[PDB]
Amino acid sequence: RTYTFDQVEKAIEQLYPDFTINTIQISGKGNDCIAYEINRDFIFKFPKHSRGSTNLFNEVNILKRIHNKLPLPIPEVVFTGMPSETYQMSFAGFTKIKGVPLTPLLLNNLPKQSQNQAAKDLARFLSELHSINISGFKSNLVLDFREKINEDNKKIKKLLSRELKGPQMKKVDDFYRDILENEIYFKYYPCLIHNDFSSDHILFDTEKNTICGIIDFGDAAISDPDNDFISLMEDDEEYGMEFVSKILNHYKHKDIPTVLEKYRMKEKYWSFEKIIYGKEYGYMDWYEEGLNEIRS
Ligand SMILES: Nc1ncnc2c1ncn2[C@@H]1O[C@H](COP(=O)(O)OP(=O)(O)O)[C@@H](O)[C@H]1O
Ligand SMILES: [Mg+2]
Ligand SMILES: [Mg+2]
Repeated sequence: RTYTFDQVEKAIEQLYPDFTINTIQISGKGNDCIAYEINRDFIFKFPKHSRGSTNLFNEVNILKRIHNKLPLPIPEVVFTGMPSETYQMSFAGFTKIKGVPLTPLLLNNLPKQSQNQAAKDLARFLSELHSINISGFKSNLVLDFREKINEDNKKIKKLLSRELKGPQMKKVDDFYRDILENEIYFKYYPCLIHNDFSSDHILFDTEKNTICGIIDFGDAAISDPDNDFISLMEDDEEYGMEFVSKILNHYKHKDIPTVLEKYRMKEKYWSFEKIIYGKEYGYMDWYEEGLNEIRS
């Protein structure tokens, strides 16, 4: 799905007649939504597809129920859209978190005290998040990893049936079986996780040199807390293993080798993710990357 500035203003006016829009510009794109900065202070998200609308609905709900529970600012829900045939949530408007992404580059050019404070503040944020009680959240917010693996396996076997040689598809089937047979991916204490926890969602106040917010809870779910560390670990694009180690220890994690193992698994698994989502949407260049990584 695609939007003009006019369509965006029209959707909003339709449910918020008195809200007069003075300025509008595009703040960012993501995997699910286009984000619009409206009147300087609000960020509106419009969904590009069915799945993104579904995630936007869950974002709104999760953000409302963890409002004011966390030690870092997070977006607050101010405006809400509505259902549309195939879209659960037509748009949502949030408070804008001030600041700039704490990029790997930015982090490494900070002095060591601030670097270390940052690791501490991230650890504390994740410790609080992972400590929120999950008894009240519905079934759909829980992630069944076994179900995900098994459904991905079937999607891979259909999609690649004519791309891969027999022995290669055998190796793919082996890879999945090994994941399923290894209990380390399923035997965890589930909690609320961010599930997209990376440097571009970590906003930074470069005047105080401290982290001043966390954004994008679109993927937030009940799942494995180790995933919030793994997503920061990739050498380029994200932070080093050295810096996440600092976070893990502030967090008081007792099994960093397991986090490392899980990371290594997700690193291989990403190629299949690219194949599935490369087809499932429209980018045949994400499809071709994954396929090339498998054949490598
Ligand atoms: N509440 C917010 N405060 C400040 N900036 C935001 C906010 N929401 C979104 N943005 C900007 O819009 C971009 C896309 O938002 P995001 O929620 O990450 O999209 P997606 O859910 O599609 O991944 C972000 O990278 C950020 O630059
Ligand atoms: Mg994002
Ligand atoms: Mg998202």
